[PDB]
Amino acid sequence: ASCTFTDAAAAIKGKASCTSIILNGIVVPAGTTLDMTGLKSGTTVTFQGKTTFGYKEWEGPLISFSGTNININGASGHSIDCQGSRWWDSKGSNGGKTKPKFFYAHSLKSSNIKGLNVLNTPVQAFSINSATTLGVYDVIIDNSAGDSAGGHNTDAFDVGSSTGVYISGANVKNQDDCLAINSGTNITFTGGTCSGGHGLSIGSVGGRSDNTVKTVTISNSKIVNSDNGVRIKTVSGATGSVSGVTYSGITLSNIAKYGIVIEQDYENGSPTGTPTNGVPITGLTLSKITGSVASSGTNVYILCASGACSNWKWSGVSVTGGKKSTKCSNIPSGSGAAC
Ligand SMILES: *[C@@H]1O[C@H](CO)[C@@H](O[C@@H]2O[C@H](CO)[C@@H](O[C@@H]3O[C@H](CO[C@H]4O[C@H](CO[C@H]5O[C@H](CO)[C@@H](O)[C@H](O)[C@@H]5O)[C@@H](O)[C@H](O)[C@@H]4O)[C@@H](O)[C@H](O[C@H]4O[C@H](CO)[C@@H](O)[C@H](O)[C@@H]4O)[C@@H]3O)[C@H](O)[C@H]2NC(C)=O)[C@H](O)[C@H]1NC(C)=O
Repeated sequence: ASCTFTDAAAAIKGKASCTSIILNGIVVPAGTTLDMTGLKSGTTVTFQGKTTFGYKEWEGPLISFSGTNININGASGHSIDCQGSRWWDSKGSNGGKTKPKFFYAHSLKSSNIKGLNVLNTPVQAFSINSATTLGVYDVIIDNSAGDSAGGHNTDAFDVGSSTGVYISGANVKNQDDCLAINSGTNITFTGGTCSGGHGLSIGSVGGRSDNTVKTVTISNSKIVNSDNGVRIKTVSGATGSVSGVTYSGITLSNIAKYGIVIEQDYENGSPTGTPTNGVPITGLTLSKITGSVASSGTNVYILCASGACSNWKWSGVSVTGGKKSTKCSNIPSGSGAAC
């Protein structure tokens, strides 16, 4: 590589002069970002050894990348260990200590992240925002320690205001969404394994600067020991759009709350029981969605406002083991969808 750094400030000072960078065993000073924004176009950046971070109660990000034609890779043996248990307090980003976001994959164009091995994020892991064609391959996010040490709001991939995001072969163990797409166009999640969290989610959609989800493929993935399997949420009273979404080849195991949940009634982060019509869900395909829900959970819950869900196609959906909801509303007729 042009440049190998074991020091965070040296790396930040020198980055734009390096065509290839190795970040080797960096201890990132407490309360600071490993700031890899503004890279020279075409730069490759490789993590080696164990990256760690000083402790401070602050908002992060711990790491930040931006640029065009950037490749962000992990070397054999590397890890990025945030030692999140230092912050974890069962309250996540909703109270207790101020806890830093981990990785800002922001303003990355025609770029790729491959093979990053991430452990113990304080709260959310990857924030993907203002990205234009970004591959995210074979990323491992292991927040399993958080199950018994107070992990909360440890989402793996949060996506907004982005296009052409392609997440492939992710392996996630956490306590919140495996995926949350709040907005974006041409977003893929495929070949993934999601354990311990809240499933593969669209939304909540609405009430943000960007409320459009269009052309999404979430496929060939396993969801295990999670609250939800397939999830789409839209915000009560909001305007937006969820269209051209396909979930296919999704296996579910021991889902606690909902195998499939689609509801248009989110207000301040909680369902109201009353759906609203300003964020229509159209062109929704579910194909080959199979598996088990806990007896105390619910197989399928569809809570559409009148006229607000249409052009759905569901086939090979076999979700069993939980209760059958008596509360579903306005399911697209003839779609094959059923609670
Ligand atoms: C919706 O989102 C998706 C996901 O982001 C968008 O799909 C992505 O689009 C981008 C372009 O914007 C693609 O990047 C390009 O990929 C081209 C093809 O790459 C692959 O093929 C290469 C060649 O394959 C063969 O050769 C190799 C040996 O060379 C063999 O080993 C192999 O078996 C094949 O026989 C592979 O080498 C490579 O690893 C990929 O598998 C590239 O050719 C292209 O590179 C061009 O530009 C580069 C400058 O950045 C330059 O270096 C190159 O020379 C070349 O000019 C570029 O990387 C993504 O691959 C693609 N991702 C996926 C998953 O599809 C999609 O476009 C978007 N939809 C819309 C409507 O926008």
